[PDB]
Amino acid sequence: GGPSVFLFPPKPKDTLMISRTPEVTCVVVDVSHEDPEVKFNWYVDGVEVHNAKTKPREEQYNSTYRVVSVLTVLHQDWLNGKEYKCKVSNKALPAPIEKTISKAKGQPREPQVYTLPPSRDELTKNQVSLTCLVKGFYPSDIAVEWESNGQPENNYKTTPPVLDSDGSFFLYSKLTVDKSRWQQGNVFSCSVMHEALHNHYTQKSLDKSTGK
Amino acid sequence: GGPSVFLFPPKPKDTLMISRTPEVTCVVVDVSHEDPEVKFNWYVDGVEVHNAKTKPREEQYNSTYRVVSVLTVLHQDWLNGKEYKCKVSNKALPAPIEKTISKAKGQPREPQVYTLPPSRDELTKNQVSLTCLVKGFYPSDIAVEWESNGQPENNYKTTPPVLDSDGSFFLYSKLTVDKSRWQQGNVFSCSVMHEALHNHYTQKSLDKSTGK
Amino acid sequence: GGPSVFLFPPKPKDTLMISRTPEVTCVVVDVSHEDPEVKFNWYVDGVEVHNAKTKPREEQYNSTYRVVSVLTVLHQDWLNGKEYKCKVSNKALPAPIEKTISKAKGQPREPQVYTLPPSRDELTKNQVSLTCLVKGFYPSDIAVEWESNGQPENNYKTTPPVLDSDGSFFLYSKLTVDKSRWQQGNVFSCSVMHEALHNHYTQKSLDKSTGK
Repeated sequence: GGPSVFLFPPKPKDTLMISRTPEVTCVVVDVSHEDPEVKFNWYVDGVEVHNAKTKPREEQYNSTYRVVSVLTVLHQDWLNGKEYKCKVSNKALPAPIEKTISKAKGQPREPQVYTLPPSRDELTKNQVSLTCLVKGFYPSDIAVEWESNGQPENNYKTTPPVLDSDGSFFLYSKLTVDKSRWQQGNVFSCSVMHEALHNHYTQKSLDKSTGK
Repeated sequence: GGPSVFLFPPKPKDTLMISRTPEVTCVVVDVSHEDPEVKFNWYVDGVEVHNAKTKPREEQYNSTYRVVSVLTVLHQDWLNGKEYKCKVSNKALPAPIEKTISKAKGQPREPQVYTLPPSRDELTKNQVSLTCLVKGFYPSDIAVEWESNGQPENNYKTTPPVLDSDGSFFLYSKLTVDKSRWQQGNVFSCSVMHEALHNHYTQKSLDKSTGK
Repeated sequence: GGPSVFLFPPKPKDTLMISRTPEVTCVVVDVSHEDPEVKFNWYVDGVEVHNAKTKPREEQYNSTYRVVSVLTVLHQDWLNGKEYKCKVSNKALPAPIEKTISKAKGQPREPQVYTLPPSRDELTKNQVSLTCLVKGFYPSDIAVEWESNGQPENNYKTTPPVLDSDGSFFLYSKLTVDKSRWQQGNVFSCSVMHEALHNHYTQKSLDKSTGK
């Protein structure tokens, strides 16, 4: 009944790491009640692809459906930039809607990662802010995390990728740790994951000796 | 006639990296010439599917044919220790044989990675050697590499994993660089890939000011 | 059925240290239990030596015997590159099996021994690891041992000799000692025994002595 499709690219984390599988999603919006199940066929460069299960007729509080179709997309295909259309092949609908999705085209650029210690004014406050400047990467598909002593840190917020003057992107990651951990020799490292990096991974540490 | 059978596990780098596809190898020597094709049907728990990447046979300089069968092993599937579609069952051989292969079982341990600067006795030499001690990992499947800035450094040799006194393993990676690069302040990082590490990856840097 | 013969080379310490005895040992396995006839013709440079030590054979689970023959030779004979053929004559195998045992020929390279202190990240743990890098020796037959005050520090593991890029071999020795012993001011030395060294022996000390 004249639906709307929302595209969803895979997470760069899931794309660039092996422990989490990547998925590509085409969320349908406001489909008719006479067709509660929407048949979804994944057209990988026009080639029909099997499996790729879908969420079975999930319904909002309003009289509408939020049918979600996912596909276990391999990492190498998304790295090489395979276009996925998600053609709607429902039984009784109007003309099909094609919405291709793929990796961001263009020459990949290796990000330059810089760890910035907190300002001296931040040492007045209880919690200091640790800054990871990731700049120079052209594809915005990046994953920036933090870790200390080999274990992940979850008290971080990362800005969205901001387009630079060079045509590349930059962002910042702010890890908020309390002053007690920072004033002792605790090593905090931001680990970014980008397709243009060597081994799709790099790490920059920050352990209060940066700038000494 | 049943030939001799040899099994090769997938490389630890390819298992924990996006850009490399893991593959099991079942190179079999002295295969009979009169029956070239070998059956390659072996599920994890029997025979259920037909997914196998058939490869052409390799011929030795005399009359000892060899068959090579490799298949693309999923990264998540190998980390749990499953069997794959690689068996040896010749048409001439009446009794097929099943050579099992799986990832080593046991509790994984996270390796502790230490970068050691060259000894002061090595500063007289033209080339200094940087050592990456990786110790405390129970699965010996690990890939240790070196890099400077962002580009990899290929002038490294890595020892095989050595069983420690506590049941875990350790090894070393010796990166041989020129003494001029060491005194110039270049930063070299050894990057190891183990399944028990966070993000299956860690990176320890090394420069002339490490530890004074 | 068919007898399989494995030659055992002398231990690298026992052939380079006087307190021990070289063990040119021949172990023939999978010989028939119904054949109590063996020969001990040790063709040392084409000359049979009567100093071979015959022992009662070892019985396996199946009907087979494991005859072990140990021949003791002087240290200077093995280091001069002599052949130690052992003629194994028995009624099970009509062809006598000769095992060519000799020192690995080639120009000997003197190993360069470097002691590396524990990394500053290692000092957090209660047990630090002390490293002896032995590199640049061509004959892989080497012996590395640790000591502190003239007494053997037996809590060490040594990697196998890894072939270097220039044709020589290298390895590492890791001595695990308590953090209290390291920071007290104790001196530890790795003792390396190689045939290309002066007096077939060298050692490098390692103590808590920060440079400059």
